[PDB]
Amino acid sequence: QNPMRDLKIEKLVLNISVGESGDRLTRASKVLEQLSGQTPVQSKARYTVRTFGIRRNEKIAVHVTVRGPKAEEILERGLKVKEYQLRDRNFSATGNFGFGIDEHIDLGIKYDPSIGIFGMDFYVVMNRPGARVTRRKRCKGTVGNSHKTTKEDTVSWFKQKYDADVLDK
Amino acid sequence: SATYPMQCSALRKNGFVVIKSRPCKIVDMSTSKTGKHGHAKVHLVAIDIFTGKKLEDLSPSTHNMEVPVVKRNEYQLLDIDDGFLSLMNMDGDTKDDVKAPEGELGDSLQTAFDEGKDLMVTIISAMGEEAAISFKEAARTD
Amino acid sequence: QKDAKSSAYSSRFQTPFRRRREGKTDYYQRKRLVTQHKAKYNTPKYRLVVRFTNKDIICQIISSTITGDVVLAAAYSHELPRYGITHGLTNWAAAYATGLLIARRTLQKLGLDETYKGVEEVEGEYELTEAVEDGPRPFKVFLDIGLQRTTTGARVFGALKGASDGGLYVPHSENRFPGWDFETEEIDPELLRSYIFGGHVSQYMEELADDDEERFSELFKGYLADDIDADSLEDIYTSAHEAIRADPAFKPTEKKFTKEQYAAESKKYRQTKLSKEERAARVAAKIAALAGQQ
Amino acid sequence: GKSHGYRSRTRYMFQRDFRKHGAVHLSTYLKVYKVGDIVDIKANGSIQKGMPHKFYQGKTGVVYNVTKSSVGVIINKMVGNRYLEKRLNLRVEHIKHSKCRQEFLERVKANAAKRAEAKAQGVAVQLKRQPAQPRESRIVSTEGNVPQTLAPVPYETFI
Amino acid sequence: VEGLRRARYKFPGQQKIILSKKWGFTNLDRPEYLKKREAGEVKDDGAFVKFLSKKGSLENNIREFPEYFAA
RNA sequence: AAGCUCGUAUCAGUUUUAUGAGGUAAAGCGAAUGAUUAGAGGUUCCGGGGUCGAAAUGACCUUGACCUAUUCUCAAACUUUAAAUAUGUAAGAAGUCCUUGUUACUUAAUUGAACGUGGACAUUUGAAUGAAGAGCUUUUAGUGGGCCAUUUUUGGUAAGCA
RNA sequence: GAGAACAGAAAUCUCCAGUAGAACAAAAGGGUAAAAGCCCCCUUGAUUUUGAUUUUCAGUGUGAAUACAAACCAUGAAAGU
RNA sequence: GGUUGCGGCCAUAUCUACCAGAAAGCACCGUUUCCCGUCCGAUCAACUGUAGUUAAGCUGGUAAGAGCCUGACCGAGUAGUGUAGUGGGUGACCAUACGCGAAACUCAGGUGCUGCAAUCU
RNA sequence: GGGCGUGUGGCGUAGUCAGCGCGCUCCCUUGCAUGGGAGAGGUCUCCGGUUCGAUUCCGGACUCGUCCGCCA
Repeated sequence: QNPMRDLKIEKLVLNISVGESGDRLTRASKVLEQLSGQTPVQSKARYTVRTFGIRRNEKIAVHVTVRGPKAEEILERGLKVKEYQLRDRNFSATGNFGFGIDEHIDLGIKYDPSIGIFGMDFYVVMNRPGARVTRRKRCKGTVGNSHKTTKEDTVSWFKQKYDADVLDK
Repeated sequence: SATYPMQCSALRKNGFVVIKSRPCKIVDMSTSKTGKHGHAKVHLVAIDIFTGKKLEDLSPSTHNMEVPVVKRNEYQLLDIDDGFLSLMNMDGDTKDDVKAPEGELGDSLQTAFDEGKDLMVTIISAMGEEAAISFKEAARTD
Repeated sequence: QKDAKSSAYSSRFQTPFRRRREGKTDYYQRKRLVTQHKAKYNTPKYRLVVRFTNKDIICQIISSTITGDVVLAAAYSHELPRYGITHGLTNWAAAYATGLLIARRTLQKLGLDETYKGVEEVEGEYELTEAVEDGPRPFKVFLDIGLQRTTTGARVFGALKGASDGGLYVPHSENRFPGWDFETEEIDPELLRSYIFGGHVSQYMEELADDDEERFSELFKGYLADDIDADSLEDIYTSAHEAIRADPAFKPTEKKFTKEQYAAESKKYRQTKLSKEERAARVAAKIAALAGQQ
Repeated sequence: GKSHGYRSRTRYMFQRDFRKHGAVHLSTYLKVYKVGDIVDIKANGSIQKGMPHKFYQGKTGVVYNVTKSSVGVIINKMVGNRYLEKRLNLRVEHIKHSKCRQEFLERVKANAAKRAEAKAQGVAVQLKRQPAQPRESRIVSTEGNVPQTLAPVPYETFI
Repeated sequence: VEGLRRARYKFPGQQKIILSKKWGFTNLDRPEYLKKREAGEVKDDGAFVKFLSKKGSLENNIREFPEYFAA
């Protein structure tokens, strides 16, 4: 039935794609670092694209992963930025959900003229207890079908907790 | 090695050859049969890259001719003083050993450096002697 | 509709080995362990297999035959109450005591125990069981840590240290023991001795009992139930060590029942297969049910 | 030009097989070879070290040397109009014991057992093998087996 | 038969015109296909026909081919 | 050609028995790779053409893709499978079994490895057939343009062609 | 395949399926999934001394390769390599 | 007979969708002082066995299940092939004699066995 | 019949796995002479493959210009 079927936030990953290396990248990394409380990780570019102007391996994006109640707090701040309204398209078939926001001023960092303005992508990964079965090195296994997270369960949880409503489209 | 052998028929136009111990660049190749029974002979007309003289040699087609190694290298000017260019390599290396060009290329380069363009110089190496052939201007990264 | 596998896929699929499918054996490591120099013809190669489950430490001495692996002697951590260790059956010192127990047990049953007494007075120094002259060589054994991560401070090396001080000749270097400084390539013996005698749990016991008492009631509850304070665990480790060096003889349990007595209940509880005739009756009833126009 | 390399024409010979690729099982490493054993040679394409040449695939030889990870085997190779002796150093993944030899040794020990038990009576042991003799007289009955008459069948298209 | 006989002139070698014992482009005989199609165990496709087998899952065998199980 | 050491064998362009190895012939494509014919059912934030539509991530047909279940035909440089003919080894005395000597090798260890001492097993001594002697050595001639037939097969329209 | 501001066919992040349909310097064919692939750490065994063996083969040479012996090293917890 | 540790053969063991699991054991699970490693104690490291749970992993069962395995006088002595003829046929090719002998297909059955040590109502 | 070279904005062409100059069209500046800056302009002959990426590396095809096609 429901002894330990309770959904929880596995992680919150915050992604910023400035698109080109240098001073921006450092400013976006500083914004991510002060928001998370952790140092962020920059991610290299896989392939050279001319139209974007990117080449291989210049650390073109910066992202951070936060777990636990701190991640829950930043998700609360993101949802009150989004006014607790999310599209049905935002949720995925696996049960994970994300949204994208513009500027950290709405998050309330306040503005420095040097640092500029950078928007963010918030993504929440949802799992039940017992997810260690896939992650552990010894006796790695696949999770059973009933215990899997799904879109209907995650939208029901998102309606019940955070007292939010989903948009029909 | 500095130079490597090749066959006359393996040679073709706009390639480098050694004629009378000079690095030369071919402008003309022509093969004519020696006798009806015999093999064709290759007549080669080439221009020395450094001096501009016209040198020709005819050989059997199966004969092997000497071929130099020619490297073209890209540098930025620093100064033109006393007829010796001072150049600057990528990673910041600097050479002053190159003598300035003495012709209309040298005159145009001198006027361009006097009126202050950023000049991109192509210098070639072949068989231990060094010279500058052409210059452009950097359209970006001003 | 999405998670569908074709018959061509399931026909061309090659399964791995069963232990690899279960995720319990690294066969790349197993080949390098159990193979022998062929000029040593039928000489067995012996593995100290150390495995860590929750609530247990498993130590075995295992050689390999074609029909299967063969165990000389095994020593678990749940028989440490016989030697006086009741709490912390998976800590680093429990791994040490289990290694010491399996070492003393193997040298006793091989008869190599009156010689090669091992490290009687333990101090935390790094040394190996050297060969005594004009006599038999010490028993040589190699670790099998399995899929477990090699890490400076891991308790597979505590099991190694216990087995090495028990008199086994196990080849090892000292750079994975706790107390190994990385920048100065030397081993600190007093921290390793503190870990052998349980210093890392007793120091935590003190530094948590002085300030946070609800945690001191949540964990270490059995220590208060058996009135074990912080300093006495050192001497109960010492008494456990001398009890092991007294008798590792391994009296087994009395099993409370018989094999067929357990088998009767478990055979009653296990589910059985459906035979061909009743399967045919089942599918005939199904045809008469849904396809029989309800 | 022509091409005769060391592993020329070895495509299907050194393919692995269907659905038994991957690492090799531990019985080949746990098997024990002694000097004088008779072994079959079949190369394993997964192991590139200690490989035999393509001539010796499916050849049977005698162990003369045992080293750390390999075995020295003696083969007789027909060169011209005589056989030459060839010594091969092969890793143990490419060899296995010949089963005909152990069958013959089983025949030797059972044969010695028969001779030993029948020596106590002297009953003309007759220890040599004999081939398939012609089958002797018998009487076949028609009780429930009356003969059925058959005839050739006429021609039809059958398409 | 006359169409195939006219077509045979365009080919080298020798060809035969044989009236087959099968039903159409299938591989069963005429009475075999008749006694199969009187039951519902055949079901038409675009030009060909799919047949029932005693193997497989009963749910799929009942969503397809309903008239044979309507016994 | 000269022989030499021996006297029925440490033989055999052969079969049987036991045991290997192979990827050709065949077969297969509702099996992988690749080629390929025809409809059927679906997918359009997810195609293109028309017609109806103010327009519409509109509609209705049609045509293309992709998927699903089928269907017709193929492969020297494709393959799950897989012959026939050829092909390796064994069918003992230089063997088997029992006991215990050597070592500087090897083992935790007289543990094992190799070579041994002493003892037991003989004419059905280890399948068939035949043996015309078996084994060994030296020296030297001529030759080093070939061609034809059956079967397999390559290039070529083919050839008394290559 | 399903998602996430700018961001779309292709920028970065997340999950699921995925027997290799990728990659392994190059031609092609084999081989490889807790790897032989990708990333990281430490190194120089790409060292010394002469023998034996396999392929081509006259059982000559050359090239390439295989398994050891005697040293001296690298790496790892170690077996080993 | 169940479970664990180490295995052998490496799908009769895999895959898809459901159902069940007494006891014990595994497992998920609680914690960050210490060793250690991460952007992130998620993995890894360490501590407790305490706060809990069979929901998942795992094991077993079910399915005219996919796959895989075995057998057949099922196809079929068919295809192919060794040997032979002053056999047929213009040829292409094909019969016969003495021999060897497939694959697809069809049908029937099956869906892990087992070694060492420990432990269990 | 065979072999070689050839195609890049109007032209000259260069090239790393599309640049200038002179043309064109505007604007600005200053003669004796000018010069500068903007733009519009290139499926790199075409089509594929390879490669992160191809003017560049390869294959095939088209056009054009050459050179051989001899002894009897």
